[PDB]
Order: sequence, then structure tokens, then C-alpha cells
Amino acid sequence: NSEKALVKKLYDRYSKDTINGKSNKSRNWVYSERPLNENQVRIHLEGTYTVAGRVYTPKRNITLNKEVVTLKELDHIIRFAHISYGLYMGEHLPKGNIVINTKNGGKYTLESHKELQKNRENVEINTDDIKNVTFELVKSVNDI
Ligand SMILES: CC(=O)N[C@@H]1[C@@H](O[C@@H]2O[C@@H](C)[C@@H](O)[C@@H](O)[C@@H]2O)[C@H](O[C@@H]2O[C@H](CO)[C@H](O)[C@H](O[C@]3(C(=O)O)C[C@H](O)[C@@H](NC(C)=O)[C@H]([C@H](O)[C@H](O)CO)O3)[C@H]2O)[C@@H](CO)O[C@@H]1O
Repeated sequence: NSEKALVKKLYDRYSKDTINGKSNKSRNWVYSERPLNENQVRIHLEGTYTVAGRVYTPKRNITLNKEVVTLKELDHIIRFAHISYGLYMGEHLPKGNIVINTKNGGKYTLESHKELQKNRENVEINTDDIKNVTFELVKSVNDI
């Protein structure tokens, strides 16, 4: 099963709770309502995950330090938060984009069906520039 293997590759990459010395502490890469320090931001994931034509609206957010990070890092943490509601589980690949929206109207688009392209890994992003993350993801079939 090749579709299953492609799913497993995305799951194995993005389910890791560390990257480059950062880690998911206190569920900060999943969901928090805890008060923010002056040096933190909270980026809300606002979107839909539609499975076999039924829309789900999972509520997740990521709590990060204010700093310049790489797109590899932000892509990682964002997809980790998606995995926490069920993204990349089972045997079928999702499709659709996850979009990092910036405060002045910029975007970084993360295509969900494949890994981040290697040539994008080192793009530098100030976490304080991020407005939110939107997404419209589709999994065409349920697992049987
Ligand atoms: C085969 C392959 O992977 N080739 C990639 C390019 O990806 C292909 O071409 C794209 C135009 C698109 O059709 C894609 O589906 C193809 O796989 C890749 O180009 C980037 O691809 C991503 C999506 O995977 C985005 O479309 C990106 O555009 C944007 C973005 O939305 O992310 C536009 C945006 O305005 C811009 N924002 C800023 C602030 O600069 C961002 C940003 O530059 C990047 O996200 C930072 O990485 O890009 C396409 O540029 C291309 C560059 O990675 O490499 C191969 O050619």
C-alpha cells in the first residue's frame, strides 16, 4: 500500500515533538488558553478538515516565543498541531493548503499532500509577523 506509506512518511516526519532544539512543552504546539508573556505569541489555526464530505472545525493553536525562526520550523510545528486533531492518520493522503497569513497580508502556503520543499527550509520568519494560520483540508474517504 503506497498511499499508506506516503501518509506514514508525513506522519513520521511531522508527529515528532521536537525540531532544532525546540519542543512541544505544556501542549504549546497543540492548544492553550494560558496567559502570554510579553515575549510570546499565540497563533490560532482557523479552518476546516472535511472527511468524506463532512466538515470538522478542530480548534488548535500554537504558542511560540517572539523570534526569527525558519519556515522548516514553523511548517513543522503547524503540521504537528494538525496531527493532534487527526491529520495524517490512517491510510489516505489529505489534500488542500495550510496557509500562514502575515499581519500585512503576506502568505506562506503549505501543501498538505506532500512534505515542505527542501529549497524553502531556510526562509526566515519573525513569529511576531504571523496573523493566523488558515486551512481547508480534505480527506476524500474514511478509513475502512
Ligand atoms: C516541484 C516543486 O516542488 N517546485 C517548487 C515550487 O512549487 C511548485 O510551484 C508553485 C508555483 C506551485 O504550483 C506548487 O504547487 C508547485 O509544487 C516552489 O514554489 C512555491 O510553492 C509553494 C506551494 O508548495 C507556494 O506556491 C509558493 O508561493 C508563495 C506561497 O504562497 O507560499 C507565494 C507567496 O507570495 C510567498 N510569500 C512571501 C512572503 O514571499 C511565498 C514564499 O516566498 C515561500 O512560501 C517561501 O518558501 O511563496 C511557491 O513559491 C518553489 C519555491 O519553493 O520551489 C520549487 O520550484
